[PDB]
Amino acid sequence: KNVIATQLSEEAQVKLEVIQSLLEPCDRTTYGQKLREAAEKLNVSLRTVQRLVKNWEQDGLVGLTQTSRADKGKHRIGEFWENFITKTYKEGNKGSKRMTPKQVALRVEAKARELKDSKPPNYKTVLRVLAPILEKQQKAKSIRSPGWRGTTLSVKTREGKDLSVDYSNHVWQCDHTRVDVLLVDQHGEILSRPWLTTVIDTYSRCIMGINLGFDAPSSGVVALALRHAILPKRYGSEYKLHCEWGTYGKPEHFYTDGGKDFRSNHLSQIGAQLGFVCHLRDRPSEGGVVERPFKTLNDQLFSTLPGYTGSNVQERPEDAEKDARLTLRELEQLLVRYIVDRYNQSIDARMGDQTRFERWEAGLPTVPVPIPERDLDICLMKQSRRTVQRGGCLQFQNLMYRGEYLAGYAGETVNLRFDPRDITTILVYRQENNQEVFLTRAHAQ
Amino acid sequence: KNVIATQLSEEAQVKLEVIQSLLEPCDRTTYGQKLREAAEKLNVSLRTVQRLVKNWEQDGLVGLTQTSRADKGKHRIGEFWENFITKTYKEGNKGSKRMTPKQVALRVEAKARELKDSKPPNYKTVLRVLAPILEKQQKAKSIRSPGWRGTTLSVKTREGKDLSVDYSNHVWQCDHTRVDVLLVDQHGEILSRPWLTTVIDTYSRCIMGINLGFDAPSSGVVALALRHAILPKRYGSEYKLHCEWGTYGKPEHFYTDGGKDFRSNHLSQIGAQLGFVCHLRDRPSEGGVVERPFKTLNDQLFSTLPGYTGSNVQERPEDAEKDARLTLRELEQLLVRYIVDRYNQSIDARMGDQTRFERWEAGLPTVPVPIPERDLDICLMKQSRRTVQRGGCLQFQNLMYRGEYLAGYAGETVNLRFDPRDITTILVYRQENNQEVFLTRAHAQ
Amino acid sequence: DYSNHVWQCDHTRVDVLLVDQHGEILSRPWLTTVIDTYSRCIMGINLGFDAPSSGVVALALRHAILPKRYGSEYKLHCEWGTYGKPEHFYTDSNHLSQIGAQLGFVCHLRPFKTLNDQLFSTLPGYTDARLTLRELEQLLVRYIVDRYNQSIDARMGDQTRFERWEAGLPTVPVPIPERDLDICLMKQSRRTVQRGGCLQFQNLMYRGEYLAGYAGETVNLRFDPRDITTILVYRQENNQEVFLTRAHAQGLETEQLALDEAEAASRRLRTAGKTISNQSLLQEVVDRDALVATKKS
Amino acid sequence: DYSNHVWQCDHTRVDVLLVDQHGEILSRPWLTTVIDTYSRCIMGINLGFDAPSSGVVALALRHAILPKRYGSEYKLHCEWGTYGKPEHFYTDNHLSQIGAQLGFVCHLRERPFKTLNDQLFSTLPGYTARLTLRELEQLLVRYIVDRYNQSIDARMGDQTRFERWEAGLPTVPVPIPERDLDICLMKQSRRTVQRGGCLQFQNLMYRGEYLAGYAGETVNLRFDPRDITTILVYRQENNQEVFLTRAHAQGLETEQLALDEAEAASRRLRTAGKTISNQSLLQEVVDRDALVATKKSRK
DNA sequence: TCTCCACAAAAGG
DNA sequence: ATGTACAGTGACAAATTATCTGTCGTC
DNA sequence: GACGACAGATAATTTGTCACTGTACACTACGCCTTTTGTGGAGA
DNA sequence: GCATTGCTACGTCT
DNA sequence: ATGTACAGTGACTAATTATATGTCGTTG
DNA sequence: CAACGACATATAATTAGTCACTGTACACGTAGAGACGTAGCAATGC
Repeated sequence: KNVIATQLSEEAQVKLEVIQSLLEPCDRTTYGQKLREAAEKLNVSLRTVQRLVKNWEQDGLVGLTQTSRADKGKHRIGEFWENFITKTYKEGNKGSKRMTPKQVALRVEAKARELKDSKPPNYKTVLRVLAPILEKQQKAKSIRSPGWRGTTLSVKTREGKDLSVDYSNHVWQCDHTRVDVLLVDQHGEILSRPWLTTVIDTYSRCIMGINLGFDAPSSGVVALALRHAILPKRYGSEYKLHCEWGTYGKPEHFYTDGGKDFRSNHLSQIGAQLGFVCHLRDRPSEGGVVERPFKTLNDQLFSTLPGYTGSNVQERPEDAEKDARLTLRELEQLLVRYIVDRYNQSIDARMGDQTRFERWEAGLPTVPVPIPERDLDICLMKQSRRTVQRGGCLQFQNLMYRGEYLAGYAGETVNLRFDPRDITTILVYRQENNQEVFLTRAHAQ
Repeated sequence: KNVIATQLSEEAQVKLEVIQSLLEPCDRTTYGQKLREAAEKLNVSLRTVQRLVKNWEQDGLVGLTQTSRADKGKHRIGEFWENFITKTYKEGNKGSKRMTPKQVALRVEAKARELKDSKPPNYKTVLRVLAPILEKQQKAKSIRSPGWRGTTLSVKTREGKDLSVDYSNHVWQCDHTRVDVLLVDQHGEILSRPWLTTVIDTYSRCIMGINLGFDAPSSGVVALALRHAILPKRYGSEYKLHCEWGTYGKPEHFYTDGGKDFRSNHLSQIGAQLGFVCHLRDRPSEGGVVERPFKTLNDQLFSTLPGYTGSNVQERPEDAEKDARLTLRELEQLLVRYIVDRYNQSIDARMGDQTRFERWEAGLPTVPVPIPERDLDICLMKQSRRTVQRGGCLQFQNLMYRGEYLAGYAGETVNLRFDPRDITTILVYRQENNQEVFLTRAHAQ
Repeated sequence: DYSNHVWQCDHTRVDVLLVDQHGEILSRPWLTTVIDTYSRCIMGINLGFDAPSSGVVALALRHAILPKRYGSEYKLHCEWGTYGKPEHFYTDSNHLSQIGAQLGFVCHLRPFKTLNDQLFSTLPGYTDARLTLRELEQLLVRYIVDRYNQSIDARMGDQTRFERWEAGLPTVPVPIPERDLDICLMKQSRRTVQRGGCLQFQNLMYRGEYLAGYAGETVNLRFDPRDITTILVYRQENNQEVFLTRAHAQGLETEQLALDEAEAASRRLRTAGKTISNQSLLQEVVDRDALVATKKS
Repeated sequence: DYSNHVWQCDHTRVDVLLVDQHGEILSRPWLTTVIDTYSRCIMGINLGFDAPSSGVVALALRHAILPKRYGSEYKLHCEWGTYGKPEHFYTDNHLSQIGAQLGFVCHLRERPFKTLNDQLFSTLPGYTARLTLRELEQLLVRYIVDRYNQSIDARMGDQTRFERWEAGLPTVPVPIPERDLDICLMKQSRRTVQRGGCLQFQNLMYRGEYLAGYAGETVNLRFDPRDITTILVYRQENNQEVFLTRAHAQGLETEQLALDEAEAASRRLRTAGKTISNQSLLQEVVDRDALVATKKSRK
């Protein structure tokens, strides 16, 4: 409901200079005398300066600068041609079809010879007409999200509810990425780019734990990352750590995308055994807390390394293959040292006064009791349902073995939890009430 | 050798006016009056005007404006820190590694801590020191090539010799691309993106022939494109052609890259038979007559098609798989009409006054007589060398054979040529006095 | 003459040493005042750390022209009922001339001791720095509305200075709407608009009604440093800036917020960031460089 | 007073209609002539289609100041002995710049165009369309040197204009080296130097020494429209341009080329391009639009 | 006619 | 001496409205 | 010294021209991997 | 044995 | 109300030199 | 009554730091597909 004049246009600046003599209160005679005297200041008539003072009275400082012509931003090619150009660009750019202004001009010429119009809009005119559309598309593609501020935080879910994050282990985020560093075996030969599965607290933004390996994102890989993030951290002298990764504990929630490794039955049993509920995210940007740090690892650690592939194939160096020198072990030592000594000790962006580890430790509702390795290993074990034949001898994945207290239930279907790295020994359970109890183990014989 | 002052400021303009008022010849008594008048109008001392006229006469209008200080572009941090920053940036960006100026500032801070220096250069200073290097690198990667001008033209070969292009059908360039348009089969289902093998005359830049198909680039696909280019082009009413593809004949030189289909012994056969001398290109930029048409095809025809995948992963629309609706036959129709009606009828940009086809036809030394299409097919046949036994028992490609004249000729290695599309019937040749002759179409059993 | 005829604006440096709410010792403030010359009554004040410039004079004039409303925290007894626009204005580039032309009065480009005696001398830190900008401003406003404006001048003394001002007005002045005074406010340029109609100012998020459609665009901010809870958003058209809306701060723990307080919060956050040691950072960097140099071949 | 004194510059619309090499008509040229005061000698000339402005008077002044070397194609049996710098340059924002740079005084305040028209221009076929600018300027140089400088003006003594000018020299003026007059030449502001140190100017490729190291940079161009076979490269600093090198045109069918001839060649090529039909392309694009319109999605 | 145990297909990243 | 060209652009002349700017007239 | 009619007069836009230049063409993602969910052969 | 004819894999190029 | 957050930048200030600039004294 | 060097005071032009703001990558992702010549080997008829 107001207009303020800026960039006063030195012509309009001296126009303001003259308009400040007419402002002083005066009688008719000297007002007219200075009107005429100021007419020669800018070499105009007296009706012109009359109109000047009238416009300055009506519009203020914006009446001193000449207004833009009402035809600015419009086109004289006609409404029909303008609509034709805009609609042709809109339809030719529908879907995967990409249509440049030159193609629009060609179609304009085609329609003109169809309609026998001897003056089709020029290609330059087409570019000028379509410039606002391209500009607004560029503005739309460069939209910045404000992000969360302060300590209050919630994560949207596919179920539609908002998962509040309020404690230091309330919600854990886990996601996968392919590291932009080509690694090398013990001899000097390229193996592959490893997979980075990271576990990060949502409330503290501290890295709960990581999984770096050559295996693709699977239920077992997520289980390894969860095991690292849950168990207390112990690193030897090879990692020249100055600080400690004093991080451990169970989560109460698990926030991941819709990957098959995260929607697996194995993850459901893992959550039901460790007392956390797995949740979905509607959009990848909802898991930004776990998803931004990858970039931080690229911009601070991976870009500095002899083998490096960039963000995509457009920026991938041609030197990446022959510059590859780092093993998985060396890369993982560098990564762990970066996380412990830089990333976790770095300041949480929203807070500005706390490190990520300080926020994590301070925000713990209670000091969690460390979970023994055996219980957690049993918890993250792949399981199914199987029965036992006569005389025991339960067979599992084209292998057979028998233990004790097994033949007596021949004909009862029981749970079967195992580690898919040492299949020789498995755990046979039994649902013996509405409760399920550890029957025995099936060991290879 | 010469220095000219331009873009002088408004203050420089008033100084120029005062120097013009001071330039009219006069006498000491009246010269001094305007000297101190200049001093007064410049609100400076007379000796300042003395220095002004001195530097104006000793330098020109360059001395009229104040010269930039010698520290412009210099850095006050010190030569040591200058060299350290530059060396750190250069070393860290050597190879696939990429060190940003922020990491250079971090290393500067670390070194200052090691040197017990409490005044290291700031990160902004590191950015300022490294800005010239970055601008020079960008300018290096953004250098334009003048290209050839006029009618004369030569192509550099990997052998190091320059091959002259003098007339039509003298040098033919053939190359493969992966079309950026997804295709569907009958009833609607995507298959792949077709391969496009283009053969184009170098003297005229007119497309001699094309081969569009899902089969990968191979000696067979190059042979198909060569047959299309050599033979006269006849197209049915389904191709709604307005003009005629009247390009045909056999070249004397074949300028291709180092692709395996082009260095194959099959292509050497084609050259020996039809009369080619196949040549290689040291760099892809040396085959620009055959690469730029790919860009033109993508820009003018392929980008407007429904199922379109831009030549990138970064520029690929998300609708390409769902927008994919065209077939190989319809794509071939559109491509052939684009070449016949639009491309060959377009201006050769090097000359600017004649079409590519008109240049090709006018550049023909003698009007050629076309092959009757049976000798040409025999020419583009895969060759081998087999041994005939037991009065004729050829076993080529694990198939039985027996000719009619092959009984007596059963103790000599016979030249064998065939077309992989049909192994049922083959051709057998002798080798007598550095010659050959056809024996019989050895049929299969 | 008469009331609201000629106004004079003068600057001084308050001898009181001020500190922020967190205790960090700041500089001494600059006090700017506008005086109704015919009545010698205080018109408007601008108490801040900015050196006397065109913007400070504009802010003081904006305070003087507009009607005055103060909260209960000022503990005011009388009400500051002085307003209206002057016919003249006296002060120490071309900004003031533009403001005067826009608001319809002539601006000419050329009482501190009575405040420094009975107010500034009494206050702590005069010439132990314990007063903040808000506290000093509260004390000054209470003193001005309760003592100086309610005082009786040495000459023709028969009524309060506020009463002399009120009786000397030929006609009650029609109030100028607040928006028309936006020319006098502090200005920030090239401020991007984010999704949902938000922009960042002084490390705070400002949600604005009728701003979602300008996300991705650039707007200009006008604000009052005394209260930056609500800022004003403008669109630049290369010759003029047009009002859009008033953007409101979010996440504030207090209903009042000034520019000095936000700057102090940002300063506290920056200092707390700087106390985070980075020896581990540099050590990791140098050993990573050593490790990559080891693999070099 | 003496010979090298007030120089007068006047503008005339030459009434000889001209055509390019290929026959396309061109507007009547302009003439800008510098003339001495002590003598009635033509000091220097500039004939071109460009209207009066700072650049044309600057070019004419540069011609007047410099020594004149003319090829044998001019058939000049008398040499032009003009050189030197005047005390004043009465002519008519920019001219004062060269005035201060060289030393003379420029002023924005008996034109000899009438005798030029009545003795030479009326003879020309296109007098007010078979003469190019080069032939017109050859004939003009012929008239100025052999028939004008050698016109003994009896009203000004028994000596001719050239020898009156020569006798009026207090001393032989040392000629200004041509580089110090690049301010008087025409300018092209931004020009990208390409690989190998080449420039693309007036649809021609220009190559010069010391330019390979400036590939990717931007340089200024100073050129004389009479002869664009050589152009001057200048590199732009904060407030000045420094001479860099001379760039020579490549692929020239003739040893001499003017700006008018390059423009004519570009015009001929553009006309040849525009004369090529476009109906087939428009039919093709319309039919491709129709074909993609009929085809169905995967619904 | 159930239990192991392969395949293939769809659907996410 | 020389990669290849086409979309896109900068600088500018040409065409076209549209406000502007002087005169009369009535205030 | 206020306004409106009313008619040229600038001049501020759009429109079209054309010489110059940036940059993609250089084989390249739909494939890999995983995990659940049928469906069907060997056996009990 | 000893010479053909098939394979498979590996380097290399696009 | 709210995705994340770090590298680079813009606008400003403070420190740091490099000349600009008003006398004094010699020079014709 | 104006040129030419010191000179020492004074701007002021240049750089070095500050610090709030903003753009933009993080979102599984090119080493693989395919072809062709050049070795090794094996089936195999004499």
